[PDB]
Amino acid sequence: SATQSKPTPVKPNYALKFTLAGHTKAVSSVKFSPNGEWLASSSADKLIKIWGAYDGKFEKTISGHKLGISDVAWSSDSNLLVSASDDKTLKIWDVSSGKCLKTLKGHSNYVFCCNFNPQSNLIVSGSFDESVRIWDVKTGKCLKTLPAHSDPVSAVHFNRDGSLIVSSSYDGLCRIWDTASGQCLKTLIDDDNPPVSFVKFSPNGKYILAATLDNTLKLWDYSKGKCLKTYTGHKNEKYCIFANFSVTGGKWIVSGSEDNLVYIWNLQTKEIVQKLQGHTDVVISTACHPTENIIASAALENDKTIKLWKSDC
Amino acid sequence: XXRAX
Repeated sequence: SATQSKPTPVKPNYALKFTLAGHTKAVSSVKFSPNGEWLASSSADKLIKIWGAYDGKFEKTISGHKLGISDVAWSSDSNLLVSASDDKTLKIWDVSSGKCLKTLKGHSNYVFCCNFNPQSNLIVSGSFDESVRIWDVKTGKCLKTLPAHSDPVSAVHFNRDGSLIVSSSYDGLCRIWDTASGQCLKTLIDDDNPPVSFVKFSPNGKYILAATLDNTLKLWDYSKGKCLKTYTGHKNEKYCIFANFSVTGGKWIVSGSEDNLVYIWNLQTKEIVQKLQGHTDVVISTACHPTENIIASAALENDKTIKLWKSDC
Repeated sequence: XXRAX
């Protein structure tokens, strides 16, 4: 019919726009600045690099850790980074100067994961030492050490008002903690206990997205303690791969994979809607831009690059 | 890195 029309898309169309080269070892983590201007990457090369979020242009390198870095995170005002290193420290960095403002000492094994709270007066960290620590940004002092888990802590994240922390561990547990007291409010267990390799709150703080080392991502209503959605089809049995909620266009779940692809699922239907091809190693980290339909992905030692992908929806 | 193997 002459009246036939192009249907509204139900899948995104992310396509490769830039490849960001510069790290000399595996990339561990990429994060967009909350103001949308920048991407920060961390690496096994002991460096943090800053890149333009829209143009992919290298901006600067931030150096000082003695061993490789597993995670980096931005303050709410996009002025600070925190990094988590095998050197058993975190460092707080002034992005504009590249100077280390504070070194957060106390963990007794690799620091693996870190995040600021929304207010950005606190940092939470998780370590191979099985603890979660909460740190004062201003003084760099450890405020609390939580006996969080019985195996390495893979992820830590504050909810949207900073009142809760979620943590995950190789022990197979996800725990929710009260920030102000450090008391455990909930432990999510189910059927089994495969290592939980990643967790974060949904942007509305009502769900948690959790990855397990059995090739599965799950969306949990933690208040009810019930699994609402399961996402499969990717490969994830070995590495602590980040996952994300994409909320700028269609509502997707995004994750890396051990088959060197970025997977995108429809959050509601659980259908794989795109697989992004081009990396030549495990895609360890993905991040979604806060306002534009842009994904950053980063890969391990056979690749060492960051890719920026852009979609119309 | 610990995360990269």
